[PDB]
Amino acid sequence: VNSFSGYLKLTDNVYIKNADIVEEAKKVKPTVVVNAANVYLKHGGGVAGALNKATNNAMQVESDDYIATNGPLKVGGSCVLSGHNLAKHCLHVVGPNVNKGEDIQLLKSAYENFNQHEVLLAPLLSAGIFGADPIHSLRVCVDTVRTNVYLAVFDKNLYDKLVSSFL
Ligand SMILES: O=C(O)COc1ccccc1
Repeated sequence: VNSFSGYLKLTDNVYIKNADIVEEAKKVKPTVVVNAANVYLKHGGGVAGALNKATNNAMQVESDDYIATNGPLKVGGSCVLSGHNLAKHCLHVVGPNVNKGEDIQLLKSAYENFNQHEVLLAPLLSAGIFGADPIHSLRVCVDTVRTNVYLAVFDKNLYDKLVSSFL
């Protein structure tokens, strides 16, 4: 049993809800919240800007020190950092940004990072401001992630479309 409430069950392991991932993290304090990161961990907007704002910029301060030490992530890669006031840990995952020309085949690699964690609160990777088709992102999630994932969809309209179109 876990703390997640009000999710629709899509599969054995994938669950979905219309929710503000920031508000959901604050309420649940999950072991892992996923950030929709970029390779530079520059948390300007979308999920990353909202998560970082909720940490009062502590996420960006930690991220800048991580990049200064390690250099940028790979598209499709991840790193584990603090979850600050939102979660135990933040898994920063870089999905391909279609609005930068990145290969959408990298979306499967991105979601494979989730399998290193038994339970996660996450957004749909490469969805929203990253420019991918969210219906596609949900299909790759379902077909890739084997661990238990709780998906927070920001757009209420999009949530209903994702549910109503799900195979
Ligand atoms: O709903 C999400 O989580 C990402 O996709 C969006 C679609 C429309 C507007 C904002 C986000």
